[PDB]
Amino acid sequence: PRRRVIGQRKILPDPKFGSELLAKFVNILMVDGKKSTAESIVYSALETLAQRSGKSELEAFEVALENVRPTVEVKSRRVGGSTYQVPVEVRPVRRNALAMRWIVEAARKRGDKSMALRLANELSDAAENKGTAVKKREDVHRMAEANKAFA
Amino acid sequence: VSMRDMLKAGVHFGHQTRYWNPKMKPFIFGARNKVHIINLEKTVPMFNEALAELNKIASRKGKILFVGTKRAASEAVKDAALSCDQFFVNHRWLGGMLTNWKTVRQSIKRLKDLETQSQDGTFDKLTKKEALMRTRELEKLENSLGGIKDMGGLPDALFVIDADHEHIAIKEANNLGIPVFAIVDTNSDPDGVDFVIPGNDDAIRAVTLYLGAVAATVREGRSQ
Amino acid sequence: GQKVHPNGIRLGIVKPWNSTWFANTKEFADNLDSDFKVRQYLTKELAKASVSRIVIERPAKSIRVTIHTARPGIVIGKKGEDVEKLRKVVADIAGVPAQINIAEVRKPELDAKLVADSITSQLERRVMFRRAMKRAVQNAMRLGAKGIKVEVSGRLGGAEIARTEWYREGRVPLHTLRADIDYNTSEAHTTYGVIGVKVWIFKGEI
Amino acid sequence: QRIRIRLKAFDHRLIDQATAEIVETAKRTGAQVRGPIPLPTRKERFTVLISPHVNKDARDQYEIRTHLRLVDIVEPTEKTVDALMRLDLAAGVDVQISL
Amino acid sequence: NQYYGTGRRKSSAARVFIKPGNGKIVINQRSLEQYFGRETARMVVRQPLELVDMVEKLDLYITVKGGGISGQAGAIRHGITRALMEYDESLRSELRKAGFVTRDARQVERKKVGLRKARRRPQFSKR
RNA sequence: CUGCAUGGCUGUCGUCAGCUCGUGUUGUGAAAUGUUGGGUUAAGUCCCGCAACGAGCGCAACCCUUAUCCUUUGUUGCCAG
Repeated sequence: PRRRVIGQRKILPDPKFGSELLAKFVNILMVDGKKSTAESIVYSALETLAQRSGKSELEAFEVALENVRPTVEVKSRRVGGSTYQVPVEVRPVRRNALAMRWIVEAARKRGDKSMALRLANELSDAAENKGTAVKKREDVHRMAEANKAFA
Repeated sequence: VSMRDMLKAGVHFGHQTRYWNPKMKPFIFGARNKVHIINLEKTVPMFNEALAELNKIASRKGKILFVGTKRAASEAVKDAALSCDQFFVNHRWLGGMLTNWKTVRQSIKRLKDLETQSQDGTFDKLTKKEALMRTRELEKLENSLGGIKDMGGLPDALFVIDADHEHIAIKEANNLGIPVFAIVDTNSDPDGVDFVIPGNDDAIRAVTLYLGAVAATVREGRSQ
Repeated sequence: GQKVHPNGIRLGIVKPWNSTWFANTKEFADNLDSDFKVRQYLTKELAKASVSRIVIERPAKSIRVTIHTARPGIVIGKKGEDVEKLRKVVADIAGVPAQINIAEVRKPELDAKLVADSITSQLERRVMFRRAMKRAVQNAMRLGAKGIKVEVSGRLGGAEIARTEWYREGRVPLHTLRADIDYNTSEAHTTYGVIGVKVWIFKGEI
Repeated sequence: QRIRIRLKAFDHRLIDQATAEIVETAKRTGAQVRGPIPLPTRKERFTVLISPHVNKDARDQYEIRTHLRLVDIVEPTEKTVDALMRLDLAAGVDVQISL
Repeated sequence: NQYYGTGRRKSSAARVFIKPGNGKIVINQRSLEQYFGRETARMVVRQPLELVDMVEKLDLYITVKGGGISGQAGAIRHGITRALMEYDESLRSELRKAGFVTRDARQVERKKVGLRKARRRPQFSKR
């Protein structure tokens, strides 16, 4: 990206709900190009989350994502022999991506029996803004507010 | 050409007062509207006298190099030049065309090899890049050297549109003793010019007049 | 860096194969070795016959050698004699019956192989390498080469430190697949070892 | 019955020239001919190390394409049989006949 | 007379024969459900019947070989649209905008000497 | 045995954008300019500018393959009616 700027591939929407957002999610959860088996785990987790937690499947997703979404972050930088930490205000599209990514990662780093149950309980926890993924947003802010001086 | 005949084309129009070169005091009628007005009393006899010597030169099989690289007039100089079986330079003059002719001559050989090969040698079997890449080279050489491609030697005279714009070509001529005939506008330096023709050197209507006149007298001088 | 063999890269494009017979895997190896043994035999016996190139093809149960030579009378010998004696031993080496064809090399100074051999033989005679090269170039151009270069490598003039040197007149676009580039090789076995000669000749395009 | 000729060669322009010869000859000698059909090209390949010692990543990648043609001749009219059967064909073409 | 469209993708190639009447689909003598165990892929063959409307309007009789699941479903997608355009060709502007007219040209990239795959490079040790 | 006497082959910086010549011009001269600049290109790519005008090798093109289609040919491939 020295010279060549680019657009971004605009992936197809989630097959079940027609959501580009959930397509960004299944892909992020996907491993070894196992798309078939990835969306299976995302839905069953949404189905587990939907059925027994007040429904509104897309909305349930947002309530949880709303909570792990980070408004600002820090970008490392090396000036006069010094590695300064510059807090940057982060753009909406990626805001979702980090939010989704930390939810997925916290789910695999969990004790429950399957990825679907884990994913479901991560969303639930995030929905109540608690657990690992939310905590990942908070460290980002503690780390950001600290270097507030250099913005 | 006639005083009446010239006036219509606007040969009499010159540059502003602010841009004049003082050496050209004799040939300025005066000025109006902060613009210099050239003297057509002075222009015509001097111009006719230019045509005579050109007519003489052409009648001993003399080679005439038309020079005028203004973008606006580049085409007109070509047609003017070809209409009398002579040679031209109609895009950026390469410094040393005359003084370094032996080296620039090689580029002429290159030109011919290229258009000859692309036609009689034909190729058209290429690699797909060479079609344009060789045309690229040929395209360039054509603008640069299309007009003198068959000149063979050093010209016997130069006819120049705008002495300041073409100061390089006029300077090479000077060094080689080649006589220079030039349209020399109020802002320019007439010192390099053996036969100074003072009039507008921009306006396509004015340019074509001298040039149209020049190419015509070559043919008369040729027709003998 | 390393350059691609300019004869090889152009095979199928503007350069012909020198072996052009067909054969299945069964006998492809045997045919290819038989080719080697005949080319070798002929290349020795005709060393002083300016043989620049040997084409071999194998129609049905036959083999026919074409000897491209700048000295056909030599190769042929008085009333077919030398042709004939070559035939009878090619046929031995080949196994199958054999026929020999002879193609004149009209202008050998444009033939890279005979250029390279000519310089090779000249280094063995004790000619100076700059001369031999420069005679080759000059000759090649006055006869209408679009370009030529000849390289010489290793221990020029018996120098202790081995050197590589080339001369080049005109035009030699080696990256142009279209370009008729005639390329070949020769080794000069000298009193102080081996001097390799490479030669390129550009003859126009398509 | 029918006579079918399988043609194989390493060079394409040369193979269908040999094919063309045969078909035309047949068509002129009043034989009826199915084909020529292009049967799939079997291209062997070879990858060889390019250096005399070590440098395992430095290689040449060669291939030999073997071209295939099927010439099917419906009526075996003897004039046709003699027409074909002393044709002068490119040496580097292998010709197979089925009977 | 049948209205036809060829479609292909990766190493697959699908032939697609259109005729009016119904919402019937028979790939390789088999049913749409039977042939594709994945229901998402089922949706892509249906797609060319979205912007262009079939409910019980035309029969598509199709077949395919080569490639895999999504290759065969992509290829059939492609071939239908061509058979739709065959039927009118006005329809296209819709199909263009859909992305369905295009022949997705992305083939698997060859494996290269000195590399572990088409691009994956042998791990590099500094010492 | 010597790759520190060699040929041929190969790695490598690196498919990086470089390397040069004639004539001209500048400097007593080694040399310079061209190929010092402003933009832009994958690129000494291209364009303006320019005491340089031009040209050659390398860049690109011509080559193989892949993506759409047309004509030819249907067996051992194909099966719409």
